Order: sequence, then C-alpha cells, then structure tokens
Amino acid sequence: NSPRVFCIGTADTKFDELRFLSEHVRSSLNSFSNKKVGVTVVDVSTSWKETNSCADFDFVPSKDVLSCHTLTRGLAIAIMSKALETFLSIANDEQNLAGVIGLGGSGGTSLLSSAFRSLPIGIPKVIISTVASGQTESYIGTSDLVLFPSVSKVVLSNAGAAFAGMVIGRLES
Amino acid sequence: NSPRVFCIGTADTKFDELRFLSEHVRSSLNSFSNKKVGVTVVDVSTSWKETNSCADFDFVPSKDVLSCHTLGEETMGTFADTRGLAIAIMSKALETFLSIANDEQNLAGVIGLGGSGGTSLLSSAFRSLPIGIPKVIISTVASGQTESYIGTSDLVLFPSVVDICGINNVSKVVLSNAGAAFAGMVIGRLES
Repeated sequence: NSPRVFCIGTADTKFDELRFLSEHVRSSLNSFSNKKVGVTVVDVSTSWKETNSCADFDFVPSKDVLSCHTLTRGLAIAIMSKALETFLSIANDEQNLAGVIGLGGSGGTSLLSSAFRSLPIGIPKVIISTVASGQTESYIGTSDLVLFPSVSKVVLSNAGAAFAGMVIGRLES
Repeated sequence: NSPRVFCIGTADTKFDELRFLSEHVRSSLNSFSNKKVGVTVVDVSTSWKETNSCADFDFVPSKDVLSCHTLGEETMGTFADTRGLAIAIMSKALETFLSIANDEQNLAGVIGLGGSGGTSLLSSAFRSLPIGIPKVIISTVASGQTESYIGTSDLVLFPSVVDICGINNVSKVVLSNAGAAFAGMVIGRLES
C-alpha cells in the first residue's frame, strides 16, 4: 500500500472496459512519474456480477463498499452512492487518495457524481460518462468534476492518461 | 517541426490565466516526457487591447490567426453587434489555423480558456478536429447545458469552479489540474 487511486465501475461498465482503463491508468502513472501510486479497482454495481476481482489489481467488490454504510432517483443507487461517498471520504480522511476515476451511463454517472463531488476541490476526479454532452448541472454541481464524453480504447486512453497526468503532477509538485 | 501544442484564449482579459496554465502545461509536458513537444500560446481576442507576447512562450497574435483565413459565410451571420461578428470570424479563423497545424501534423493537442463567449469560439473550432487529438476547454459553462459545445466530439470541458477570474487559490488548482491533465494526454498519445 501507498497513496491510492481508484478506478471504479458501475452497472453499465463491462469487465474489459474497466480492465483496460485501470491498466492504462497504472501504466501511465508509472510512465509519467519520475519514480509509487497504487491502483485500487472498485466495483459499485447495484446488480450482481460474476466477478469479484480485476486482473492483478487490488480490488474491492460491491459487497464491501456497501458494507460501510448506515441507513432520490432510485433506491438502489441512493444506497450505493451513499456507501461510496462514505467509503472514499475515509480513504481521503486517511490522506491516502490521489484521485478517483469511474465510468458509467446516465445511471452510473449519477451514482459516481455525488459520491465524487463530495471530495475536496483539486482532487483529481473523473468520470467517463455517456451523459457528458447534455445537461450536466445536476452532476458537476458547483465543483471540479470532469466528465469525459463517450466506450472505445482511444477515449479510454485519453481519459486514463488525463487522470494519470493530474495525479502525478499533483503529487510531484 | 516537432510536435506542438496550442494554449488558446482571449488574452485581452485572460492573459494571467493563459500564462499560468501554459507555464503548467509546459513543465508537465517536460516532467512527464521520457525523451520534445513545444507549447505555443495563441491569442484570439478581438478587442482594442492588443497583446504582442506572452512571457517566453512561442506566441501567435490574433492577427496571425486572422491572416491565414479567407472570409466566408460567417460574415453574413446574424449578430447582435460587431463584437459578435468579430468573435465569429475569429472562431472560423481558429478552425482554419488549427486545421492547418493538423494538416502539417504539428498538432499534438489543444487546450483553451473561456467564459460563455470564449467557450463558443473555441468549441466550434476544437470540434472540427478529429477524435483522439486531445482537446480541452477550461470553461465556466461545463456545469450546465453542454450539448451545444461538445456536440458529438471528444472535447472535454473542465469546470472553472472559480475563487474568481484571474488567478487565486481554487481557480489555480483547477488550472494546474487541467494543465497536467492535458500534458498527460499529449505525452501519452505520443509515447503510446
């Protein structure tokens, strides 16, 4: 362990999408840096998925995010969104969060958005979303949340690379 | 010419923000490289407030942008006033300039600043570029209705958050981030 970065998937995101992104983030982190940042891959899908792991990455399945939470645009999302928010409010409270990146459609975006913009301005926070070109006010609110429009390796690549950029340059100042 | 990157804005009012961000794009591009990409600041202002250089950056004045463009349909557009006609002609002249840079495959990326007016100017031209070339816009409008600006492209809007215009505490951290985000996209694409 070390300072962490999170690649996050929602229901929407297919395994191979998340793998490519995490792989590209890590690589790029290593490549941009001047010599280290870990890549924790987290699943926050509201529906079950036949996979509680992501290649060789430190993982945290949807059951675990959820676990750390106590009890309106869906109940499922309302629940998980909250559980995510608390989850990385902790890892940021440990001063061990260099940024977060996730992908989702309209549902997944609205899940990640709120959980993300609850993080201090300046903390790299990225969402590769299919609702980027449209009304974003409700997602970005009044914060520095970046929405990359849509997934495709070329766009996964630039998003991934853009995130590595913000992180590294923020940590190497 | 080596790969090249344009940091674009209306320097007549955003000079400090442009310099600052380019300062950051440049050092990040350096830092993150393993090898050499130039940073060119370019002015698209249409006001009397004329600007001739930006620190020690390669610089192209708004009249240089203008001079590579032949007038077209833009001239006969609507327009509440002549400022808006200047903005439209400039926007199209940017489109040509960028397009020329990309035909001469100098073009490794574009980034820009702007409010409502800048963002329309940069949008229109940034999206004429093929998908994949890094194109970012630090805009006070990213939080709102973006369909207009991004259309169907890969253009990314960075929200301006705003501790205000100019440079201070929290606009700085988004400018840095935007800068480094852009740098990583450019290097990553070139060293991939």
